[PDB]
Amino acid sequence: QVQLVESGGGSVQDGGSLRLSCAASGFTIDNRWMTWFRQAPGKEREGVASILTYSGRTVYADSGKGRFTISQANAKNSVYLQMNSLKPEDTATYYCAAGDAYHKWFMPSSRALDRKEYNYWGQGTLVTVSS
Amino acid sequence: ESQPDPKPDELHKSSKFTGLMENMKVLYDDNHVSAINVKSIDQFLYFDLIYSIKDTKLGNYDNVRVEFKNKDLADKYKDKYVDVFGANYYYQCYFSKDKRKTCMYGGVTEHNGNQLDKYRSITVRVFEDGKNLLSFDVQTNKKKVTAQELDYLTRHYLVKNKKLYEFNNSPYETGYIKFIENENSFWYDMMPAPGDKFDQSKYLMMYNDNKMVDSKDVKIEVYLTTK
Repeated sequence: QVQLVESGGGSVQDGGSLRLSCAASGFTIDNRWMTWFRQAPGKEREGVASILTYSGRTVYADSGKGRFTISQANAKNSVYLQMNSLKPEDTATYYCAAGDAYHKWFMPSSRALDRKEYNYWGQGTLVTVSS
Repeated sequence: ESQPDPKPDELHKSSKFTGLMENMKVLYDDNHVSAINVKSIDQFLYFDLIYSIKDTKLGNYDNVRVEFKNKDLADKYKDKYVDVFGANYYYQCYFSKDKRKTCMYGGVTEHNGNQLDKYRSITVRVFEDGKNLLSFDVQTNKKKVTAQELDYLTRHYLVKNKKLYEFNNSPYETGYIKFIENENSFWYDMMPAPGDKFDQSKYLMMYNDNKMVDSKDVKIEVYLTTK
């Protein structure tokens, strides 16, 4: 069975930086969209960044634009989210999700940040940002 | 017969395609159908044939649904030992109205009497913006070989060596592969039609005529242009 374990969260001050990791097991990072979401308490899960592992193509939500970077390390079977210029608004539990691996096909980028598309989610890591 | 070379503005431009180039690229990536000396074991519709071909990695057998432009082609190859070689797909692969059930078009040659004891070289001449900088050979053991098979070997080579369908790093705007046999020639547009979507099934249906060439006679020219 598929498992996703996130790490690298923590408690920081306005302007700080963190690096999130997601270790996948039970499947390879290959040939699918891998995606970072976040969820404030009482709000819905929203997409922040995605990378198509086949090609390293990337999609970013407006909230992380110019601040966050998503990346992969195929050898480690992991993806990462570099988070810079954090702000109190970014305080959320951050989740790594694995897109489905279609055979010789990849779903359009327009749907990469939609939570409904994803069947595999990690526990999440908390990020807190002091004002 | 013969076919006019592409008129100006006829060729698909990648700049005008806003979908995933990845979905064109996978078709000419490593994975493909190549089976030797096999016979159809079933059929879904009158214009197709179903083969059972072994997966060496997993040990099981996969089914390949080969689709032709008509019944005559299916009828021709039905109870025949053949070679099957082609760019397969899954997305809109139907066995009814899924790794073990792939689809493709054309790519079929009679096995017996089509084998050379010694392989033939066919040189590809790649032109970039009018300049034959690259040439390379593809070698076949078939006397008559599908244009599909040659097209595949050609593009695979280019995908790996020249970044052909790298969404970000491909230098190319325009691309056609031209097959020449004696004075007669035909060509395929290597670039996806404009807009935001690309249909694997529809693109590949251009091979469903099962077009064959002679491997001693055919010349291949690829004409690319840069942005």
